[PDB]
This record gives sequence, structure tokens and C-alpha cells, in this order.
Amino acid sequence: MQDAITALINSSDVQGRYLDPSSLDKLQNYFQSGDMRAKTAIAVSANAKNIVTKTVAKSLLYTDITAPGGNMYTCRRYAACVRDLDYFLRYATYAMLAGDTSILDERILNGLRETYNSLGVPIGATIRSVQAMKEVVTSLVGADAGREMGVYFDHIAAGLSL
Amino acid sequence: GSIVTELILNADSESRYPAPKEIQVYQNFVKTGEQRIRIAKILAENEQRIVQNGSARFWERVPNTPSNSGNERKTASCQRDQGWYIRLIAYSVLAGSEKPLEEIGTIGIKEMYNNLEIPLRNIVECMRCLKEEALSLMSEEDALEVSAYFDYVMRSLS
Ligand SMILES: *[C@H](C)[C@H]1/C(=C/c2[nH]c(/C=C3N=C(/C=C4\NC(=O)C(CC)=C4C)C(C)=C\3CCC(=O)O)c(CCC(=O)O)c2C)NC(=O)[C@@H]1C
Ligand SMILES: *[C@H](C)[C@H]1/C(=C/c2[nH]c(/C=C3N=C(/C=C4\NC(=O)C(CC)=C4C)C(C)=C\3CCC(=O)O)c(CCC(=O)O)c2C)NC(=O)[C@@H]1C
Ligand SMILES: [K+]
Ligand SMILES: [K+]
Repeated sequence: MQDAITALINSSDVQGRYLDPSSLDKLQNYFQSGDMRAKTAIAVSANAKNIVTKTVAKSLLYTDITAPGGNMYTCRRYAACVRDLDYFLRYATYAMLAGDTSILDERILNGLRETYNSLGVPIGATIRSVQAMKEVVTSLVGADAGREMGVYFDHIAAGLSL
Repeated sequence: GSIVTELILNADSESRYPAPKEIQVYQNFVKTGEQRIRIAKILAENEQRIVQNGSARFWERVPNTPSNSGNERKTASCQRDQGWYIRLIAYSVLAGSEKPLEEIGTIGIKEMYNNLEIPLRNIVECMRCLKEEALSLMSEEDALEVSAYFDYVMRSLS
């Protein structure tokens, strides 16, 4: 995968150059954000199961998707869904820590639009639930860190629209 | 990749969040950021000095070598490579790992140089010369990190 540092290294390396004044210090920017990033990852790690519970409650329950014939009907399918929300949360945290979205493109969104449509998984409902996760997490970590995790959530949501 | 990438990919392989140990590594790493950037700046501004002074000691140490055969191009080529290894080492220092150096410079090194018909031990030698120059431009502490990266390149060439 690529991180905030790896990315800057790679953009330099393709022009055969040492890191430039702006690539440096963007690096300083990152190194300074680590504490907040470690703080956020720790808190999400300890509220992971709780976050998805609130997420599901606010976007997927009491709808046509949990009714017979719905894509979230059948405990198996309900559990699959919750597992996918588990994946979005964990991977968005990896990304936030890395300070780069690349890991989402390669480990989460690779063939997901395609896989979902194949299985009948409602894409608009999924986006809805990702935007709820955003808010639930912001309610747990504050707006300051909430914006940061927001960017990664927005990324996932955006890559399902296409 | 980088130290951060290694931590994340570790957790990924166990399908879990970062552990207490992985978080502490991360915190100790980013804490040394300013110093790391100081080191990489040294290397950047002293590329020509290191290369030319190291080339100079190197060629005295090893006169039979394809960069010292009265062939420009060949000489130019070798001088360019030395500069590239400095760049890679600088990236590694910033990354907190030999990953940048490994991916860009180390994996395939024997196959490439062998193909080019450049004796490996001579490259190792030149690395010693470059190593010395760079160490001298910097503090005792700063020298520790940088030493190992130079050592790494030399490890891979034998
Ligand atoms: C929950 C918010 C929504 C929902 C989810 C849903 N997903 C599946 C099926 C799959 N989900 C994935 C996704 C991934 N697998 C991975 O390893 C990764 C990367 C870490 C991702 C993102 C895949 C590949 C599948 C297929 C395999 C499987 O079935 O387990 C289901 C099951 C659908 C079915 O018909 O079997 C469901 C229910 N569904 C909803 O209604 C929500 C909107
Ligand atoms: C210098 C210390 C030694 C030396 C080297 C030597 N190099 C060349 C030619 C090339 N070297 C490279 C190397 C790289 N390609 C990469 O991707 C990387 C990693 C980032 C490196 C370091 C390449 C590709 C070339 C080929 C020319 C080109 O750039 O297209 C030569 C010339 C060989 C020739 O026959 O032309 C030499 C001599 N020679 C010495 O004496 C030292 C031990
Ligand atoms: K919990
Ligand atoms: K090799």
C-alpha cells in the first residue's frame, strides 16, 4: 500500500528528485498529526462493535431491505452486511492512520461496485450507511478528528457511485 | 512502503486493528520526524560532495573498474548510480525503513549489475567510500541510522 510518506517518495522518485521543500514539511505536517491519528485509532478500536450497531440502527433497520425478499433478510445476509461495515470501519482507520486513501482503492473498492450489483446488494442503502458511520464516529471523536475519518468514509461512498 | 505501512499490513494479516505494540512503534517513529528530515536534507545538499569525494577515494582504492577505463558515459553512468543510491538512502531514512531502498534499488541488484558486467565487489567497495563521506558530514547519532542503510546495500551485493 502507499502511505502519506510513500506517496511523496514515489512522486519524487518518478522525476529522479530528492524530496522538495513542499513535499518536506507536508511530511512534517503528517508526523505532527500522528498523535491525533493514534488517538483516533485507539478509540475506534475500542468502540468498533458499538459503532456499527448505531450505524445499522440509523440507516438500515425498519426498512424494505430487512423485510422478506430483502437483501439483508436472512440472519446470514444480515451478518454479511454487518461484516462489510466492520471492513469499512477498520480499513478507513488503517487509511486515516496512513494518511492516504490508496489502501481503500486496493483492498476495499477493487471490484465492489461490480460484486454488489452481481449479488443485488443495494448500493444506495450502502452509501447511506457509510454516511451514518461518518457521523457516529464524529460523535465519538469530535469534529476535529471527525473530519479526518470523514475523508476516508467519503472516499468509500464516492467509489460506489461511479 | 514504510514503517507505517509495515505496521498496518501486519494488523491486516491478522484481520484486526493495530495492537498496543504497533501503536507504540508508530508513536516513537513519528516522534523522530524532525531529525529524520534534517538527515535527508544533509544528504540532499551534499550529493555532489559525497559522490565526487567518494569517487576520488574509490578509484584510488580500485583502479581496475569500468568507470575508470578512460570511458566517459561509463564514468558518467557510475557517478549517476552513486547519486541515485544517495537519494534512495535518504528516502529510507524518511520512511523509517529500508523498504524504499529495497523496492527501488536492492531487489534485482545482482541480476542488473551482473547483466551490465560490473563486478559486484567493486560496487560494494564504492559504497564503503560513499558511506564514509556521508557519515563525516553528520553527527554521531545521525550516523547510526544512515550507516545501516549503506550496510544494507552492501549486504545485498554479496
Ligand atoms: C450491509 C451494509 C449491506 C449488505 C451487505 C452484503 N454484502 C454481501 C456480500 C459480500 N460482501 C463482500 C464484500 C467484501 N468482502 C471482502 O473481503 C471485502 C474486502 C475486505 C469486501 C468489501 C463480498 C465479496 C461479498 C460476497 C461474499 C459473501 O456473500 O460473503 C452480502 C451477502 C449477499 C448474498 O446474497 O449472499 C450482503 C448482505 N447488504 C445490505 O442489504 C446492506 C445494504
Ligand atoms: C559505480 C559505483 C560502478 C559502475 C557502474 C556502472 N553503471 C553503468 C550503467 C547503468 N547502471 C544502471 C543502474 C541502475 N538502474 C536502475 O534502475 C538503478 C536503481 C534505481 C540503478 C542504480 C543502469 C540502468 C545502467 C545502464 C545505462 C542506463 O542508465 O540506461 C555503467 C556503464 C556500463 C556500460 O557498459 O555502459 C557502469 C560502469 N562501474 C564501476 O566501475 C563501479 C563499480
Ligand atoms: K464496543
Ligand atoms: K537480486
